Amino acid sequence: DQVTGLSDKKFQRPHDYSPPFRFGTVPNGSTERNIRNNYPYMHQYMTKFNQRGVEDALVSLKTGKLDAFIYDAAVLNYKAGRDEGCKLVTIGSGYIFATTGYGIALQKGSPWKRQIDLALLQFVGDGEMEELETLWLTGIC
Amino acid sequence: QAVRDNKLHAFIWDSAVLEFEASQKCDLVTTGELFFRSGFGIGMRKDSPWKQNVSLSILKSHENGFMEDLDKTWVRYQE
Amino acid sequence: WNGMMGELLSGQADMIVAPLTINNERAQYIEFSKPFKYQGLTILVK
Amino acid sequence: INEERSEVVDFSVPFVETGISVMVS
Repeated sequence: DQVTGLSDKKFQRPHDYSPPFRFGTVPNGSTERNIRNNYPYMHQYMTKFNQRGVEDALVSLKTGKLDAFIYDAAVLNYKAGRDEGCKLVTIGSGYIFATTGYGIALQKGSPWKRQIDLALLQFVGDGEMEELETLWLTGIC
Repeated sequence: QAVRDNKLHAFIWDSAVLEFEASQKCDLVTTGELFFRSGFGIGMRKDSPWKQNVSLSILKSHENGFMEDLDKTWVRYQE
Repeated sequence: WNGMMGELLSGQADMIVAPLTINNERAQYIEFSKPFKYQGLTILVK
Repeated sequence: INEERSEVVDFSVPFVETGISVMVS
């Protein structure tokens, strides 16, 4: 394993290591804000490493047009569970990272809020949420 | 203690707690499966102004690395 | 109710800060903030 | 889920444990 995480020395300067690597994200995306809020210098380095499409970066990683790429965990985990060859490798398990959740955006003060949350907790409280993960997630090895 | 004396054979318990315990004592062994993926919350009274800013503070701590420092203090630590 | 829930419902407690198990039965009586923890259950063997 | 999006709307409870990560070959 090469990269420890966001604290890795590679994220200090690509010139610090002999091979000048490259890593970007989706433009106008949510995670781009996290880079700017935490490390504005990282955004300056990511400025020259920008890409256009999610699978375009996936093609670049397979072809070798990109060294590393930063995106969400659940999305990148599924694309790696069905990939042939499995050349691309995930890093960690959400260990040095946000560890947040997925939610439903409601209008402020919606009266549905109490009813919606009761079902969602009950949905994970009876194993029904577990089966849906089996249907749409595939972890080999 | 009872399972340490080899009187018990299985015991349902939390994940991180038993991870830290196996870190402290090498004889403590866990299983492989990971089920009931939920979270721990802050027990509160009924609706009160001590709810909004509390959850906002929890989110602001999760977004940055303070939870990482807490892990380094107690959870990440090993033997 | 008893324990932490009993002491909180009685008014003697204002806020329970403990590794609480988020579940529907207890959420029906009190409120929660967003979870700070992510984990489940396991089996302890020797 | 971040700050600036929590200012304009309200979220329900989350259901899946997802962070961010870096993909390498």
